[PDB]
Amino acid sequence: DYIPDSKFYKVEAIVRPWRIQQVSSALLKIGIRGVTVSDVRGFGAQGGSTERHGGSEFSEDKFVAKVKMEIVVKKDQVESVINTIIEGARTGEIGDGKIFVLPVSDVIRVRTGERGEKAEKMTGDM
Amino acid sequence: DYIPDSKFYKVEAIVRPWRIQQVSSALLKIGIRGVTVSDVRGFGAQGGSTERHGGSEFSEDKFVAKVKMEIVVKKDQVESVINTIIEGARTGEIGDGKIFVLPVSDVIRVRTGERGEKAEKMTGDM
Amino acid sequence: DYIPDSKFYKVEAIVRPWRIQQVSSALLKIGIRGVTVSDVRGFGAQGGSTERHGGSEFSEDKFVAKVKMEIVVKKDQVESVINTIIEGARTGEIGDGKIFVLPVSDVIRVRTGERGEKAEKMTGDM
Amino acid sequence: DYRVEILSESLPFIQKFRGKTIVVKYGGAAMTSPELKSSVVSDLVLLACVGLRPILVHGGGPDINRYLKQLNIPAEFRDGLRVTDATTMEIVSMVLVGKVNKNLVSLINAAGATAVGLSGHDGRLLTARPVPNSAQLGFVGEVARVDPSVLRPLVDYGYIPVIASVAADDSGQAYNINADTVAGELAAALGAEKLILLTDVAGILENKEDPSSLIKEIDIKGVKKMIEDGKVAGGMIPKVKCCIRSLAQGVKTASIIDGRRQHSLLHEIMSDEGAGTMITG
Amino acid sequence: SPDYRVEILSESLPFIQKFRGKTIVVKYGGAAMTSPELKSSVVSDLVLLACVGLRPILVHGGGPDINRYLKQLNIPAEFRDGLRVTDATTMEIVSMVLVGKVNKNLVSLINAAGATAVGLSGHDGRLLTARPVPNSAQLGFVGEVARVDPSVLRPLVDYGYIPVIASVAADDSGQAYNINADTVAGELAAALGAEKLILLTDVAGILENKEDPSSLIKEIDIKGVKKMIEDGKVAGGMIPKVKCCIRSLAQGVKTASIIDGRRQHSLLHEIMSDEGAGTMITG
Amino acid sequence: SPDYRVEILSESLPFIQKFRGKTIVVKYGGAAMTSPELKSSVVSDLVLLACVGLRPILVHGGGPDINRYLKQLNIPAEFRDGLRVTDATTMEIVSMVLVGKVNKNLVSLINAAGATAVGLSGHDGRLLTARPVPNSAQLGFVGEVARVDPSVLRPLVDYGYIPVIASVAADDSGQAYNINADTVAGELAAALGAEKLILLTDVAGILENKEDPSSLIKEIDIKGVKKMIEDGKVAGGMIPKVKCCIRSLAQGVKTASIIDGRRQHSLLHEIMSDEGAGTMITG
Amino acid sequence: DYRVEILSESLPFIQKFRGKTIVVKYGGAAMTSPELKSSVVSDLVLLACVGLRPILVHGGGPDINRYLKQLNIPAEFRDGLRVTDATTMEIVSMVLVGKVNKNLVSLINAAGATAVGLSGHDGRLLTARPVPNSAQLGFVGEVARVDPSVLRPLVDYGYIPVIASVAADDSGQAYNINADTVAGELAAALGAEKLILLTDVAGILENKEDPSSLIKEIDIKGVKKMIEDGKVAGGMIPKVKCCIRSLAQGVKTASIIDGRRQHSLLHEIMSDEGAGTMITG
Ligand SMILES: Nc1ncnc2c1ncn2[C@@H]1O[C@H](COP(=O)(O)OP(=O)(O)OP(=O)(O)O)[C@@H](O)[C@H]1O
Ligand SMILES: Nc1ncnc2c1ncn2[C@@H]1O[C@H](COP(=O)(O)OP(=O)(O)OP(=O)(O)O)[C@@H](O)[C@H]1O
Ligand SMILES: Nc1ncnc2c1ncn2[C@@H]1O[C@H](COP(=O)(O)OP(=O)(O)OP(=O)(O)O)[C@@H](O)[C@H]1O
Ligand SMILES: Nc1ncnc2c1ncn2[C@@H]1O[C@H](COP(=O)(O)OP(=O)(O)O)[C@@H](O)[C@H]1O
Ligand SMILES: Nc1ncnc2c1ncn2[C@@H]1O[C@H](COP(=O)(O)OP(=O)(O)O)[C@@H](O)[C@H]1O
Ligand SMILES: Nc1ncnc2c1ncn2[C@@H]1O[C@H](COP(=O)(O)OP(=O)(O)O)[C@@H](O)[C@H]1O
Ligand SMILES: Nc1ncnc2c1ncn2[C@@H]1O[C@H](COP(=O)(O)OP(=O)(O)O)[C@@H](O)[C@H]1O
Ligand SMILES: CC(=O)N[C@@H](CCC(=O)O)C(=O)O
Ligand SMILES: CC(=O)N[C@@H](CCC(=O)O)C(=O)O
Ligand SMILES: CC(=O)N[C@@H](CCC(=O)O)C(=O)O
Ligand SMILES: CC(=O)N[C@@H](CCC(=O)O)C(=O)O
Ligand SMILES: NC(=[NH2+])NCCC[C@H](N)C(=O)O
Ligand SMILES: NC(=[NH2+])NCCC[C@H](N)C(=O)O
Ligand SMILES: NC(=[NH2+])NCCC[C@H](N)C(=O)O
Ligand SMILES: NC(=[NH2+])NCCC[C@H](N)C(=O)O
Ligand SMILES: [Mg+2]
Ligand SMILES: [Mg+2]
Ligand SMILES: [Mg+2]
Ligand SMILES: [Mg+2]
Ligand SMILES: [Mg+2]
Repeated sequence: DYIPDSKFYKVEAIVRPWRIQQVSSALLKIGIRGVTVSDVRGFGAQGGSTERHGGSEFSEDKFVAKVKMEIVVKKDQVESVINTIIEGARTGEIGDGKIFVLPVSDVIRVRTGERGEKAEKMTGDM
Repeated sequence: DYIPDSKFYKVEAIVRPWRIQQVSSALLKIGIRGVTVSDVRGFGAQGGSTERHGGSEFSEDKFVAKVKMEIVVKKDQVESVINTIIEGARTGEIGDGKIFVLPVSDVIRVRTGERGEKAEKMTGDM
Repeated sequence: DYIPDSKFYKVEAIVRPWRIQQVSSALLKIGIRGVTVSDVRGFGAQGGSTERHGGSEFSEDKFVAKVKMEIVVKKDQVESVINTIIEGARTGEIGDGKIFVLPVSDVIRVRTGERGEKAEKMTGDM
Repeated sequence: DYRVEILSESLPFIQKFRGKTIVVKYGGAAMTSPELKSSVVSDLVLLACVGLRPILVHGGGPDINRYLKQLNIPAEFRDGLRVTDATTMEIVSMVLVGKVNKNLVSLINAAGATAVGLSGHDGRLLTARPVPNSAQLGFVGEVARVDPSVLRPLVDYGYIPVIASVAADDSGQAYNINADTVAGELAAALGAEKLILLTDVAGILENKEDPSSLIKEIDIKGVKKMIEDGKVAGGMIPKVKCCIRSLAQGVKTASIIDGRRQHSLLHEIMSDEGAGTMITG
Repeated sequence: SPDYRVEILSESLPFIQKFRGKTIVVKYGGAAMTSPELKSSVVSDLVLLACVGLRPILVHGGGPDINRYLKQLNIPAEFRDGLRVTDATTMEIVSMVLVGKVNKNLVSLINAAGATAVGLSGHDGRLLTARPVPNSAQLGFVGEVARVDPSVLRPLVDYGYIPVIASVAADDSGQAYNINADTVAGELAAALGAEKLILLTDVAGILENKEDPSSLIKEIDIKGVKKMIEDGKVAGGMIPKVKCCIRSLAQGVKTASIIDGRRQHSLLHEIMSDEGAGTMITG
Repeated sequence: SPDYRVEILSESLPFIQKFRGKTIVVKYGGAAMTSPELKSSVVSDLVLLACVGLRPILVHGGGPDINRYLKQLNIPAEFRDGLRVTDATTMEIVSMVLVGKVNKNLVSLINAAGATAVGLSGHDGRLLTARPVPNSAQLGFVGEVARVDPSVLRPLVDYGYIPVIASVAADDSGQAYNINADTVAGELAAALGAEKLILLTDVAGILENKEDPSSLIKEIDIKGVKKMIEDGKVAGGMIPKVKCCIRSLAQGVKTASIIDGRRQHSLLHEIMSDEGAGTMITG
Repeated sequence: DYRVEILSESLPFIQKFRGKTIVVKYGGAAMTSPELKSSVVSDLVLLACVGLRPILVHGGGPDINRYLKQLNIPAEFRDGLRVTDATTMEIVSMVLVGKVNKNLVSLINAAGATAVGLSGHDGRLLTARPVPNSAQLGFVGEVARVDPSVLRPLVDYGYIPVIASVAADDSGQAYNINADTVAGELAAALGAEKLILLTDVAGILENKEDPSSLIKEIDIKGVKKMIEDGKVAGGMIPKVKCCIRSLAQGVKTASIIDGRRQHSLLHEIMSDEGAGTMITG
């Protein structure tokens, strides 16, 4: 089990910007219907590694454009989200992305006021 | 109680962009004096539902502009934040927003180095 | 210990935009090699306090440009990150920033599929 | 010399919405009366000259009905919406675009401004999709998307847009769209300050009967309760729903006003009282 | 074979680059719009010219479309030297058919063909200002072109929209006039300093003999066409057609052609080959 | 009644659209600035003209404001044919009063009225280059306009700022000169190809008789005003006032008016009505 | 021919800050001396011609004092700030804007460049609010906001801005603002590379007495400690505080330099040593 135990988790994926459409499409296929994205900058500088973006080289300190995906789901569907993101986003090149999993204590739909499981459920996911 | 127990929680609200001023104003009124917002894109596609933005229709996979609000507070004031956001942001239409609640283990003010409760407290909240 | 106990934590720092290069450089020096930043707006309105940005005054409700830094690390290196950010970002003026610490249940590298400690480790941090 | 001291007093009212977009739906008794018609035109032109950015959206029911009965294919309406087969659709587009649209454009051109008349087809301004009751209604459309691109340079050149409420789906089939709907969704697309609907009543009434119970100002939550409680009915329900729909999308105010009143448009914008009901977001 | 088709595409290169960036006014005559397949074929040719680097402006007519509605509504129709006698009732109908049916039909077809069109009448942006003809007592609300203001077309073309022009307009007092679509196309070509004016109609071109479709005159000058009018060889709707070529050529338009809109891809045959596809008039 | 007031607003339409987009140079005379209420009333009229689609440029004077400071500082004052005799000490004081008091007062009033102004002297952006007058030995540092460079005004007007112009400038060597505010307003109107020059002062307009405020000449031509100067009917500060109309009209400015700045909304009465509010001079 | 080999050697110094904005506050002994005055003007013009984007901000105390005593309303100062009632305010604006500002602008115009002189009123460049000690000081202001909009096209056209330190609040009341404050806050608004203050001392001294203990370079944390320890005092405390204030807002460097030195501005920018104290962010 995920060590801080919780009813919900947020899957936070920082990936290449041009892969967002494909990952979103694939997530939709397995019933993931709530997704948030935003433009970010980052670096993930392992060892001496050099990353390519816009035909240019980026080492250590130098920032590279990325997109952050945020998906909030029940504990049980967390693995499917991670795997779906990996398949959709992976190129095999340095700089493919990092995923984080964070505990979420509650979910609330603004329109209705539904809390918890009812708020997380989208009426078309199987 | 919120299941992962914590001294602080982050209230994360993804809402319509044109409602930010009103929610911020209302939060200020009940003593919420620290707020972070950023521009995001998202979809929340329930069932066959269609969402309206810019006079246009958005179904499933198609991204819609939103704003993400982040408010970090003590456990006890979490309910007041959620409720204040809902009242300020709700229109009654599809796409009104989702709120998430996440545990926060610590808060630190950069200027002073104050940790925990002292760092969370803003000298004008009653 | 950080009250919600976890193998990893996300250090989330909202600071002045012109300090990002210096904080990033200093973090790189102590072996912090994974960093995400994004443009945000915020207010931190203590008491009657007035904040200066772009030569102008900002009180309460009025939003000010900031940058959000996100660094995910092992529990033990959390203090070094916080301290390094504070030294790099502090001016001594109102509006220097807030730092939040959140539990992270897992880390995954997209390129390889490495989970947990292997995914968090960057081959050049001592 | 009283004419200029009045002009001077309207200064703060003129300044308030300078550079702001305003979407006006013209129909009803304001259409059928030549005197009211020239007042609307006047008011539009004045607003344009005074620094506002008005857009006129029209319907034109009575004119359509006349030609349909000339052709022995008389009108059929279900809950305020016209049953529109392929033959009716052709006549609808003929009247709305070829008669009404160009009539308004020429009247504006003669009033010392310059208008450009467009349908949803032009510059792909609108794309339609079949309405939920399309099985009964035929080629009646909802707005699937708005592309306001074409309006950008026209407004920059100082032309007044005049919009006819027909459009096509993506395959090229023409659809008949409710003008209130077009006005509301167009306002949402432009991030308009105001949506203004001209109707045949004083505004929104507390009691369906007496016109002295007119509500001046109310919010989304307010009128949504008025629908549920049954205090508002009939043809006024679709109007309010279009107002809510565009308000929810970021339009600041939506007004339902009395088209029967001379210069109602100017009254709505240039006075604190208004000319009907203002609904706020 | 695929190997042969591709080299034929590349053989069109010198023809594509010859009038690159040039304004061409294409008038699509009502008489040519005999089939839905031919309508979408003609807009295909027009769209192709835009994508290939030319600047086509579409003007259209709609005589037979109008005539059909006059029949249905029980209104008598009359023409004199190719111009419709237009009373007040007929004016209204002319405007509704041309702007509300034909214009939006063509705009709609262009939007479905991978381009975007904007449909305008003379009213719109004050593109055209009309004026009554001398013989108003006989013709009624038939107009001449008093002014062209091409201003509204500049931002539309700058944005990549193909304009589609209907031939009704008003005088300065706001009275509506019916202008023959040939006359409009010719004056618009002059206003835009167009390289070419090309008129699609329902015959091979100008015929020496109306009865004989093989008496096609392949090319002719201003002197020659003026003589055909005086000798009576040119009659009916071909008079305004021929007259709009004379007037636009005199105002600096380089060539004018009259061609068969019912022949498949005739617009392309006219521009993209040395033979052309009908009659070319030159100065 | 509210029903009547709104229709009166809409009655101003033809008057609003008549000079839409036209440049109007408005000179606000020192003698007219007799009250704080009248100062903010005049900027109200000026702001109204901008919001309504005209392009007003404000030039101002400040004779009485200067005179008050000369009195306080114990400096003798003298005028000859409406021009201030200006020694070195007086120049400094002229510049400080006109630029530092009056200019910023008006700029400040405009900013508080829902518009934004930018105040400039002839120095700024090299808007004006001065030159000594022939009778320097008598007048001292009194200048004529040698050059106008309107360049700095282009981006300011493009951004929607109302310029407010003070009438001091330097020659090319950097020596400061006092230029009469009428002269400046007239040469600026010529430089901008202005439709109108309108001068607000402390009398009804040009009077046939100085003593009799009912001898208002409602309109007059260049021949007529030249005669009034020669006959001595025009004297004192009215000489440069009348002369700046002659000079600007000769350079293509279409009309010039002299009106009473102390009458409420007189600027509006002059532009937005057939009668006007004083004297109009034409070519 | 030594003049051109020197010119050639200054190339890397000229290239370094090309396109960068530089905010220079002119006052003190650099004002009172005609020789130093023309050197500052020269230096400004050279910087502009060489590709930098300089902005000049001035005060002008001595000139104000002279007219105040001519008018029998002599100066009153509290902790370096002038007590400014309504009468004094009028004289302050008269001198700073009508004498000093236009003097500098004309000198620049005669030096072969072109200047535009502005106060805080012009284009609403500054909005003031009452200073914390306003009860004692009257119409003395802090900068409530900067709107740098008007400077954008002026700099694009190649004009040199020259700024007088008066402005109004939102109601239209004029305020007297400290020129150092205006320079610092203006630098913050423009995201300026540098803030440069001309003073009557060598820079920041380790010991208040001897001018040989001049600190070349120090950071925010460094000088903030120097204030607390009392190593810096008097009129130098407000100066350092304005430097910190703009540094904290993103200005890269802030220099306090010796205005008594010929060509001090050029020395500060065109040499590695500088002309006083550089404070870094
Ligand atoms: N520890 C971290 N904290 C915060 N953000 C991170 C972290 N690690 C990576 N990121 C974000 O993820 C982005 C892309 O992943 P990245 O390539 O850096 O991972 P990596 O561990 O270096 O794997 P790889 O060896 O495939 O490059 C970075 O640019 C950064 O924005
Ligand atoms: N499970 C989720 N994970 C991440 N982001 C989400 C999730 N659900 C919603 N969001 C964000 O919130 C936004 C708006 O809320 P949304 O309308 O999608 O909620 P909903 O559950 O569909 O409720 P409604 O039925 O009122 O539409 C989305 O566009 C998306 O950015
Ligand atoms: N409680 C909070 N929740 C979310 N975001 C916050 C919170 N507090 C501060 N922030 C973000 O951090 C930014 C800058 O820190 P800020 O100056 O507001 O902290 P502060 O507590 O007011 O300390 P100081 O007294 O130094 O100003 C804010 O503009 C806001 O974006
Ligand atoms: N509360 C109400 N206030 C005003 N009108 C109402 C209300 N309830 C029902 N109605 C009816 O709704 C109708 C809406 O006008 P409608 O005829 O649809 O306008 P149009 O013909 O211009 O589209 C009115 O004629 C009115 O009789
Ligand atoms: N010499 C001629 N050559 C060809 N066509 C002619 C000639 N004289 C008259 N016509 C007639 O002119 C018609 C074309 O004009 P018109 O009927 O107005 O069609 P359009 O819609 O193209 O204007 C032809 O169909 C033909 O009947
Ligand atoms: N014929 C005349 N008609 C009107 N005013 C005249 C005439 N001749 C001289 N004047 C004088 O000229 C004055 C206006 O000029 P001036 O005093 O310079 O005021 P301003 O500040 O408007 O320049 C009037 O107040 C009046 O005393
Ligand atoms: N450490 C220090 N270094 C330099 N000057 C100091 C220091 N401490 C105090 N001072 C004093 O602060 C004053 C600051 O100059 P000031 O007269 O305010 O300049 P200005 O008149 O140009 O505003 C100096 O005159 C100096 O005597
Ligand atoms: C569907 C429908 O009723 N469309 C309308 C358009 C006119 C209007 O909205 O005023 C119609 O009468 O046919
Ligand atoms: C005057 C006149 O002949 N108008 C034409 C216009 C249409 C066309 O030319 O095809 C008509 O038929 O009514
Ligand atoms: C030379 C001259 O007369 N200058 C004027 C300028 C001010 C004004 O015209 O009102 C003066 O009074 O000093
Ligand atoms: C408040 C205050 O002292 N303002 C100054 C402005 C001059 C300056 O800053 O140099 C003054 O002397 O009045
Ligand atoms: N209830 C109303 N009709 N209110 C109208 C408000 C009028 C105001 N001048 C505006 O247009 O915003
Ligand atoms: N008889 C003709 N139609 N000749 C057409 C000439 C063809 C040539 N490509 C052109 O447009 O210029
Ligand atoms: N005697 C006069 N002042 N006549 C003024 C004519 C008024 C007219 N509206 C104008 O400015 O052109
Ligand atoms: N302590 C100093 N004054 N240093 C000045 C540094 C000089 C350098 N050329 C610059 O302007 O950035
Ligand atoms: Mg990496
Ligand atoms: Mg949703
Ligand atoms: Mg704060
Ligand atoms: Mg014909
Ligand atoms: Mg005078």
